[PDB]
Amino acid sequence: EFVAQISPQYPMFTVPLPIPPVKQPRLTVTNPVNGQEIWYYEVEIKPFTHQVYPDLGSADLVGYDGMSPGPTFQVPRGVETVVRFINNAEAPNSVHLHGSFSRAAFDGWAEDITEPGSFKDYYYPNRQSARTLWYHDHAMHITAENAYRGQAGLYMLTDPAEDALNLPSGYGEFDIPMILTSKQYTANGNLVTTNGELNSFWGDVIHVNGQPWPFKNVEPRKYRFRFLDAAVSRSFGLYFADTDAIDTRLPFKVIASDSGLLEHPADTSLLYISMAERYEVVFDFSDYAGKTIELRNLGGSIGGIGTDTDYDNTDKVMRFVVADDTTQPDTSVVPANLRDVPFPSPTTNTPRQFRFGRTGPTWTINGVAFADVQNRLLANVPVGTVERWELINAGNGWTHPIHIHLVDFKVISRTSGNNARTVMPYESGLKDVVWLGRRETVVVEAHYAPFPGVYMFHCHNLIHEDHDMMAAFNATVLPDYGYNATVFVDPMEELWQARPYELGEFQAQSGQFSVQAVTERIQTMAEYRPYAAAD
Ligand SMILES: *[C@@H]1O[C@H](CO)[C@@H](O[C@@H]2O[C@H](CO)[C@@H](O[C@H]3O[C@H](CO)[C@@H](O)[C@H](O)[C@@H]3O)[C@H](O)[C@H]2NC(C)=O)[C@H](O)[C@H]1NC(C)=O
Ligand SMILES: *[C@@H]1O[C@H](CO)[C@@H](O)[C@H](O)[C@H]1NC(C)=O
Ligand SMILES: [Cu+2]
Ligand SMILES: [Cu+2]
Ligand SMILES: [Cu+2]
Repeated sequence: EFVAQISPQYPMFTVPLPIPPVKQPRLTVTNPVNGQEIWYYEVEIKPFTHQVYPDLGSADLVGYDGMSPGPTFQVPRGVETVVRFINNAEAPNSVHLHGSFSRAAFDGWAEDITEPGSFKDYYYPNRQSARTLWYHDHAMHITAENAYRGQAGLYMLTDPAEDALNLPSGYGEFDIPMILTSKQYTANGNLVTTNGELNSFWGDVIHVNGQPWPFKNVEPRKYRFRFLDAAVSRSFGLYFADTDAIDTRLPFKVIASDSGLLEHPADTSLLYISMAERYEVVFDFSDYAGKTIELRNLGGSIGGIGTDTDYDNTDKVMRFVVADDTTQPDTSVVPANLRDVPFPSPTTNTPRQFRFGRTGPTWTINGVAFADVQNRLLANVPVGTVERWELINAGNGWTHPIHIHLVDFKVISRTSGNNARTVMPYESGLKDVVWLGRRETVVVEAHYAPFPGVYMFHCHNLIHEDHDMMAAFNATVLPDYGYNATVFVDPMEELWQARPYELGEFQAQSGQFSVQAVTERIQTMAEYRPYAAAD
């Protein structure tokens, strides 16, 4: 059962999968504290036109560096980065680096906005385990439309220790980004706006890396696929099938979740993935030489876990056309032992309860909306504490992928009121988003560490998030804690606020954008030592 497609008919599987280019830093600045190099980047948020339908008009987008997806960052563990996000668009922005324990003022607090004609310098630690992060807009009440129109990109945190694992490698070669979105188009090929949608924006056109229903030519060997659900509201149940046997699911392995590698690969033939979740998959095409393998999406609202509307072609994601032979021998492997996962110390303390539902017309957490400044701070947790949170969806009529900032967490338990599922094998490691499917209650366990500050948690269905399913917690310290905590706990701290710029000095790379000015600014930021407590 599915609904007729609304968007114009598209030429299925005729356009190759695009690969976002790697973003290169402009320069490096010596950290005056420790003498190590900090990589500095400039990203310009700007409108651009993109022809999605070959035979129609074009779509109006707004993206990081004028592309969508934004360019891919590739940063080694231990190297701090500063990214200057320059707003040259027409709406405010707030960048969230999802997956990073950034300080509160560098984390994308929804009120911490940059207006057009201003920029903000974000200072990132890059100390956590190798993982696929992503960076995307988070501006209050306009997050769905900003993300939908193109403000999302990948940020890979790498670790040379994992290179010894000899997994399939090479960005855009055998290590392939798979950014999933679900959108809708007008009869003339422009995007249909999410504005006015207060329930969920499902979309009827499935994209990978910004392209509707692409294909990729692949060799008959192993590939690493980095899946991200960057959709506004659509959740997926991904499986692979030979086009000659479209209903036989082909096995694959999940090797990583939001926060990094699993302890062991999880043998999988169906991957549930909801908004903002990342899973890394290895698929072996070697038994399918000369065949076409279709990446598909489970119907019936993700097999009854979700409520998503299904359309004529939302069961299709993309096609892999497998060559008869490899160019070079495949010498990659998937080891049985991937890593020691750094789970938090377990706690017996009663889980803190959070309920995700509606209060009248508004999506809420414990009956509160983010707009409610006096009531949105729902938890105080001393830094260093391990807490379990019980995340409750009592409803059959919505589902909610919940994101908690700052932390990595372990999924402890899931109970479905429909008896649909419990904890999945690929939820065995550490995560930062967890899907509350229909009538699901999930307990997660997290170390609220190592940095004090006020942070968000929310549903990552961006329609729900905007109206208004988002709250905050404060990871607290005592007054004698030190570490310059006083200037790093408040996300709106004036020191770190956006600053105005003139387009001339930006394009000329002078004034505030001269090497000297950038150097002085970054060296000043570095002296405050924001990430020292992790060292
Ligand atoms: C989130 O938790 C923060 C603690 O981790 C808390 O910051 C603390 O706020 C108190 C009260 O504003 C400050 O206490 C002192 O502040 C000035 C400075 O001397 C004094 O004049 C006051 O009389 C008071 O004694 C703490 O200094 C401050 N701690 C830090 C590390 O900044 C935040 O207020 C909490 N945020 C929210 C939104 O609740
Ligand atoms: C706090 O920041 C100031 C100003 O940048 C710096 O001089 C000082 O060393 C920092 N102290 C700590 C404990 O990080
Ligand atoms: Cu996110
Ligand atoms: Cu939700
Ligand atoms: Cu968030």
